[PDB]
Amino acid sequence: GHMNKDNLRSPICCILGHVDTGKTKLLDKIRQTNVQEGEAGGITQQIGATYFPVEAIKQKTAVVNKDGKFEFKVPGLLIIDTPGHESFSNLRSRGSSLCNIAILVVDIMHGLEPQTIESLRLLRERKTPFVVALNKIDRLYGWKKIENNGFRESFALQNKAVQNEFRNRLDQVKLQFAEQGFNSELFYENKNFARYVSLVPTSAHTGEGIPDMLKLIVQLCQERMASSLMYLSELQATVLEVKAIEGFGVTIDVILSNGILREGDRIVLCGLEGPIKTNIRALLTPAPMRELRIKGQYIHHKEVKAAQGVKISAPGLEGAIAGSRLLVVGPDDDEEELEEEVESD
Ligand SMILES: Nc1nc2c(ncn2[C@@H]2O[C@H](COP(=O)(O)OP(=O)(O)OP(O)(O)=S)[C@@H](O)[C@H]2O)c(=O)[nH]1
Ligand SMILES: [Mg+2]
Ligand code: NA
Repeated sequence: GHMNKDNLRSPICCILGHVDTGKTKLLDKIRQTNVQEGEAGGITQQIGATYFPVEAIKQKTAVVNKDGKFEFKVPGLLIIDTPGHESFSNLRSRGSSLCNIAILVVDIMHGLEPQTIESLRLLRERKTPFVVALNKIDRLYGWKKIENNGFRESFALQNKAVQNEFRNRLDQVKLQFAEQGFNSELFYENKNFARYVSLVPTSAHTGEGIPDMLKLIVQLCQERMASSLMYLSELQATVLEVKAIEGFGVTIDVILSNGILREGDRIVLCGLEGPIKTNIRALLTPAPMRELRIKGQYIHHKEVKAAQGVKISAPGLEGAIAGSRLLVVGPDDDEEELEEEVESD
């Protein structure tokens, strides 16, 4: 009686890939933001999270669902951005641990690179369903764009030189995946999603292929991800970062992976001075489709259902530890037991 339309969960998708492959730029094109331009050195140094309500995903896939026949079943999707720079393997591992499905970004002009291989191992270890965004197609020489088009509609319009270049680069990337033990196919040439990795060509600059990628991730959620993860179960939450925010004191940014968090909840998490026990005074999200990791305006909530990226204002968070689990003390819980439990992992 819990696997039904009244208990749906928004799943979590991680975007992984080698440095400078376009992971942040793809998310900026989806959000209609400019986070990448605001990063020092254009380098992502923190895990990001953006929530997409299913209404926005429907709109942003309309050009590859013109007849309206694709059935959306998820309520929304939380997408996690991760660093590609070699020095952030800990945050790729943390992000991957949180996700239920993933996009692996490959620059079509460079193929598989060391952090591509690292990310592929993280996904395989957790049996995470994924597709590959073969990004930067606009760098094919003579590429002719239509902004935000479906990949097939745009590829049909390309000259013979571009089609040959695309095919050569696609074949090279397929060979590299096979050398790593993965069979792969262009996503409309793929007979089986499970058997072979789907490859979806994209441009974060023109937006082409992004509708196809969004449709594919929704299909991964509804068709490949364990069905139990489409529905809410016990609370799971993880601290990402500790940030002082004007008006809200020292706050924490948290991925709520499962269950429901409520304003007023008694929470326990790891701290530098020992376990922190406190009460949520404000339970915040960014606006839809805006990054948790960028300071902005916030929406206040009495409750937030998973999965979401939230900011919590509460007394006593100064020494909160990134990576900590976060537990909610229920009526029959022993608070000291919960303390021992967050510090045990
Ligand atoms: N031509 C072209 N350039 C792109 C595309 N996607 C990203 N870029 C460019 O590549 C550079 C890196 O993009 P960025 O979004 O920072 O990658 P990233 O994967 O997030 O990088 P990081 O967090 O691992 S350091 C930027 O200059 C961006 O404009 C694309 O589709 N086409
Ligand atoms: Mg980035
Ligand atoms: Na970058």
